[PDB]
Amino acid sequence: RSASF
Amino acid sequence: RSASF
Amino acid sequence: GAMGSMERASLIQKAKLAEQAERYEDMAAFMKGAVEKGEELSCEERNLLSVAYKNVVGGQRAAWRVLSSIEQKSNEEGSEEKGPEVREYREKVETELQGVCDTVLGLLDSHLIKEAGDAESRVFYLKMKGDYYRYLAEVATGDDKKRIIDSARSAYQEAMDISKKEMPPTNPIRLGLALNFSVFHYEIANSPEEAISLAKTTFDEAMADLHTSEDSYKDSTLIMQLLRDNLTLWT
Amino acid sequence: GAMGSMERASLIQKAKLAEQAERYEDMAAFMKGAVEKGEELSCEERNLLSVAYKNVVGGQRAAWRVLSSIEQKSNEEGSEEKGPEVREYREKVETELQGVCDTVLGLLDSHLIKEAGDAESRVFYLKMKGDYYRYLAEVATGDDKKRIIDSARSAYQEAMDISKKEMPPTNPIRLGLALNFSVFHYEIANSPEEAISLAKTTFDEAMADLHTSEDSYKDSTLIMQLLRDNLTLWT
Ligand SMILES: [Mg+2]
Ligand SMILES: [Mg+2]
Ligand SMILES: [Mg+2]
Ligand SMILES: [Mg+2]
Repeated sequence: RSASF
Repeated sequence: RSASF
Repeated sequence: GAMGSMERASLIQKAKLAEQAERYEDMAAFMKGAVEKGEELSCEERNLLSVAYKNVVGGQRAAWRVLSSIEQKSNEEGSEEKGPEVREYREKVETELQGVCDTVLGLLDSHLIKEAGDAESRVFYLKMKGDYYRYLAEVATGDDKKRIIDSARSAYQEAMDISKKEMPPTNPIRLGLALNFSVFHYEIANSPEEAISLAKTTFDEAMADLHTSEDSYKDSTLIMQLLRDNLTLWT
Repeated sequence: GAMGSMERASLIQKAKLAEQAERYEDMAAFMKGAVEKGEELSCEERNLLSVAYKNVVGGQRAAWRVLSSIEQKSNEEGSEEKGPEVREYREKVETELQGVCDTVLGLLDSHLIKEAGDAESRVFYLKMKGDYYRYLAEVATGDDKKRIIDSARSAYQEAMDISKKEMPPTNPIRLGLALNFSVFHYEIANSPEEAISLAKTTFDEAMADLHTSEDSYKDSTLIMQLLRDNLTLWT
């Protein structure tokens, strides 16, 4: 659920 | 651009 | 082929998982394996077959349109020449799309259509045949484009005759068939007046039949709104 | 392989078309062919490589999660047994995902990383190495899960050391690397406090450097907002 880039 | 189904 | 070793019920179960996972290539291969088991399909299995290939070919058609547009801009005055790469890649996607259409038409011809005796199965498969010849017609340019259009028209017309005799005007398969045949007239056969007449007539006749369940009411009116949407676009 | 006969510039041009067409499988194969030409990649070509495989593996990870969830529900008390089909199909997607990760790691090892001398290229590829070991770690369960996690951690740590020495705190590659290493700590290494400390420190140090163009300001603050978003999620 964490955002990566 | 016409809709089909 | 590769699905020959898997049970029919397992191919169906995995097709439903693939849909949940939005893995439509898997789904179509599973459903192609289930068809090649040789047994007729239930109504639910026909819908899974339809959903899988519609999504596969729908992505290919979207990509083809992006590439065909780039290609056409590349062929205008003042545009710098960029080599054969755009035409090559457009041709690559186009060939893949045609291969999926041929796969579907091949399943319908061997042997889904000839074993379909009920109206609901027979109209469903003939509509599919018309749809996938129509997808071929979208990208056809050579000496077969006329014959592809006529194969689409013939399959749609046969499905229409059966559906008017055998189904009520509100039946979702009958409605969806008339919608797509009207899209064929407008977008493929250069017959926008025939498209509009078909859409208006189909809508009015369904409207007069709605009074005959709330669940079926919702199913029919959903498709009638697509007819309405197109009429608003076309007029 | 299959791209051996095509010019490097043509593979790059077709990779850009495939992106426009949202054909990310094509894009990755084109970019894999361009890498295998043996020349180092420009900054723009590195970004195309990254976009292509991120989208390929991103779809596979999304499907794996849908299937793993169905599988876990299938293994609870009171759930009816449905046969091996869910585990089989989850394993099928999982193996495909691992194959893409191995393909990427293979490109990095042969020979992108050993030829990257500049900070921007070397940190970019080491971050990629960490990301794709992290995607392997998401689905690892056996006796190699510890070693996969440590390969991810090692690549991220090497990239961090270089980026702190060689880049300003606002550099997008440095920011994106720190974001993903913080996601590694939180989601993979069970170190949520290390994740939060890394995210807060990375954000504050970029904030103090923003005063040094409006275009680069927009690039950095975009990634800082992702750090902010995660901090809000995590605390
Ligand atoms: Mg088999
Ligand atoms: Mg008129
Ligand atoms: Mg080749
Ligand atoms: Mg604490």
